[PDB]
Amino acid sequence: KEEAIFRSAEMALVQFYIPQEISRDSAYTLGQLGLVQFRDLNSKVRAFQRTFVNEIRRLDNVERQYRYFYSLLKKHDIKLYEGDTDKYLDGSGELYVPPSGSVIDDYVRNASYLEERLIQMEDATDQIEVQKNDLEQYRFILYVTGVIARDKVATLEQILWRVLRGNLFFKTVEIEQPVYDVKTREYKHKNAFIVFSHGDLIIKRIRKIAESLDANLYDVDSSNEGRSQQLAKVNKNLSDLYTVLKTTSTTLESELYAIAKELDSWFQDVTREKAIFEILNKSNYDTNRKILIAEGWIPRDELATLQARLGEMIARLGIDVPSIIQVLDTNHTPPTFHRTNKFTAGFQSICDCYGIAQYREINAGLPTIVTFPFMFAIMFGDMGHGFLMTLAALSLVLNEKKINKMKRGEIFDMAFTGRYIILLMGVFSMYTGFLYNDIFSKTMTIFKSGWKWPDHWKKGESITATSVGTYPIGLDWAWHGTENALLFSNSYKMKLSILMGFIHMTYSYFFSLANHLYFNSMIDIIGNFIPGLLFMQGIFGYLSVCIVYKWAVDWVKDGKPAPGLLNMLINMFLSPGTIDDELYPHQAKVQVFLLLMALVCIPWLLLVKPLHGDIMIHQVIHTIEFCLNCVSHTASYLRLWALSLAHAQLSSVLWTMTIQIAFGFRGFVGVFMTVALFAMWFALTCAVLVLMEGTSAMLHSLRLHWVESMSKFFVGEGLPYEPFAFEYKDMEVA
Amino acid sequence: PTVQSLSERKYSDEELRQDISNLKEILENEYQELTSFDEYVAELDSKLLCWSPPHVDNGFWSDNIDEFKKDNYKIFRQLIELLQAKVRNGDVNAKQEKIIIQVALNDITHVVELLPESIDVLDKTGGKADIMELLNHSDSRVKYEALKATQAIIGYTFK
Amino acid sequence: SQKNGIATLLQAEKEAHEIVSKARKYRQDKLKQAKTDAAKEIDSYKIQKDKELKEF
Repeated sequence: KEEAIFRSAEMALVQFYIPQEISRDSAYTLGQLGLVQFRDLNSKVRAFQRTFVNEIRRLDNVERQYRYFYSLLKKHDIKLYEGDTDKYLDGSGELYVPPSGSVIDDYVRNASYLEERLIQMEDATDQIEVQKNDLEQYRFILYVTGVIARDKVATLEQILWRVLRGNLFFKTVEIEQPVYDVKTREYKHKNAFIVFSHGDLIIKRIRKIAESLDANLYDVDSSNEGRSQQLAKVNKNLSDLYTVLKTTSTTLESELYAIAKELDSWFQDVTREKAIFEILNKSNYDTNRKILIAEGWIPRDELATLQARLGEMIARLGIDVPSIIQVLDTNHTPPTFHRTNKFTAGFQSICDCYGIAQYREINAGLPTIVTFPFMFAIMFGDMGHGFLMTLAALSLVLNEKKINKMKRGEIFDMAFTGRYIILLMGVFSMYTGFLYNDIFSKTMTIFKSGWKWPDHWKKGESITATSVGTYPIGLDWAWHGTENALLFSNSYKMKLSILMGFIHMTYSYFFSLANHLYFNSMIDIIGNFIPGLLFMQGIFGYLSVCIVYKWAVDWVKDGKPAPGLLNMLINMFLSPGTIDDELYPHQAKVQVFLLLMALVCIPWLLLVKPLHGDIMIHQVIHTIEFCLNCVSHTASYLRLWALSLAHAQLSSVLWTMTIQIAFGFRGFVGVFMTVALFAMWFALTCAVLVLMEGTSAMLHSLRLHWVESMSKFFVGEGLPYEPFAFEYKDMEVA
Repeated sequence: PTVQSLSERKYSDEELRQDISNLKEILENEYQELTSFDEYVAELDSKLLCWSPPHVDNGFWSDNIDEFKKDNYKIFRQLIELLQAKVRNGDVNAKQEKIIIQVALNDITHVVELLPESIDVLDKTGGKADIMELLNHSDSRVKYEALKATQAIIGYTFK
Repeated sequence: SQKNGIATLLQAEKEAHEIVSKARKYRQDKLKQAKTDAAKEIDSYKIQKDKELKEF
């Protein structure tokens, strides 16, 4: 049936005994199955003396050869010819178990043969290119004779005339076309260096000076017939070199194109056998007996599937020797396994970056998928910015298949990882903007206002409003653009944030309840849950319920003044019964009663758990940490309010100083003014707001889940579960 | 190569390992006996050249190349004559003829690098033109050897 | 059981190793017996040759 994951599933430690002959095939099929984590067996044996070292270094050499081939591919005009298909074939290996085969030796031999042949071909091509460059200079035709860059010919002439104070003939001519310089590796201009002078020593000095200026010289025949014969011989040699160069280039290009058609497949495969041999050395192999034997961690609810797959492999192979496996129930802590769909993978990863949920308790990864986006939206509520961010997410979701086969890069790396979080994030932003009725800090008018202005408002005079109705969803749009609006919004958020944060605390602490109840934990529940729950309720839940009742009762209509919220909170701690105006009858009795209850929670939280105490030192620090931490988180819940105001008035000022100036005088120049100002406003609204403060509120709503939620029930770190599997990583680069 | 790969493979049985070692030693002795310049000369005397000598004698065994240098590149002239006869026969499309031509081209390329003087003999006998024509042959396996030989002749001797 | 199965596998591996060692010892004993039989055959050939010479 189903094997979904709240926090984990019961997983088993299984030991493997396998025959030597089918050991590699079993490792390959297990790797393409990828479900078991092998614990440490021969970690004492260091790397330089492992069992499979020689094939490890052989595979390293062939990997280097493949990297050399890919270097040639990128140097030429081809890249990943099979990347479209080979990547899919490796990805299609899931639930397919492709055969591996003993063609690894053939792969190694063919790779070495291709490597040496390509090395020889590359050496031939570079040498023949050097010859071609040399002959082009030698092809020049009109004592000493040579060619040199046309930039330095004047300097050469001047220095020659200076160092040789005597006279000499100079008949330099610029080359018709630039020639690729060997040293400069650039197609710079060139010029002839024909010169004639008497004196053997003078000629030798001139030759040395010319060679000192990176000038190449040739034995140009003075006689017309000899020069013509030399030119004809050079032309014939150049034609032969052109022919052989074309043949070599065609052969090299064909070889590289053939290699690129399957290089990705061999690279992915050889990486898979690299992992296979790494796991092989990780085993407890011993050549004195049945060679391979090892142990591993498997989920219990797929041991039957694993055994069936192994039996299918054994049927595929010719060996009839059984290789069954059995569970070994040790006392060690099992790893932590979390199945997750694409809609939850990023959520769970971000949630457990704090720590690893050790076992079959209740984790925090599941509630995150909903609490995270809604906390961010509470801190971010706006139809405009939320709509932009949701369109970004949606455009990152529909083209998922396009993005799965490409690298996002340092602009969208975290975005690619958080590809689905921001979608539900933007949906909750839709909600919060529906409630926080501002759109780019401007309020919508879809619903009729419940508050009516006076029929005759004086221009410039203060104007009051009478509550002649109520607004169905969100704040009444009459609040927009009023002095008292901000205060009303501060009070409302205060209370909204405090209620949401308290309810999040209660939800996490009930997760702690479920965690404790899953195990026996009879001492743990009585020692920690009930006293802490009673304290937390009696203070903060009482605050919440009296807030709700304060909202429920029509204080203006009832005649009774609305008591100060924080005073009704704290005069409990100062002097019970000191009530300016009770919320409900018998209020002071409730105050003293549950205040005494909260006070006696502390000895309850301190005494009952350490009973047999040796763990009293841990218990007392846990108790004080819990109480101060509860009050700290309850206070921290006010920065949802803080971010809400930051976003609201930041959008307000941005709109007021961009769009409220865009219209200007509404002239012909006003059109350009509003175009430029809306361009600036959009650039800011995106880059500043939805990136900077969008990420800020995202990360702060994430701070919620780091500390306030998980510190209540995340007991500690557990062993991560990473089964031996291939992933087709590093298609081209690593 | 199969025995080399088997020796590389980690056979579990000690008896199998000893047998593999003995077979490898026998194969190495046979290869060393195949590295005889006299054997290469005898093979070149007849047709259907084998591929085991020409990887050492026209190569690491520079003594064979030095001997082939004698009598004014007598062995090189004989090989060039054999190649010219094979080309002129018109049966290059034959698989056996293709293998013989490939072996001859490999030997000629090995000899040319060692003895640059043989380039003049090849040019006088038309070996250069024959090699250039063979560079366009459809036999890709023979084409690679022909291109290597042309690069060796043009790259070193023609320079 | 799992531990019992591991012990049985170890015992089977030890038995296989002992069988291989016994086969090697049998091969060595066969070589020694071949040497002894060669000595006996040499003695028999010497006796037969002496008998043939005496008969001649």
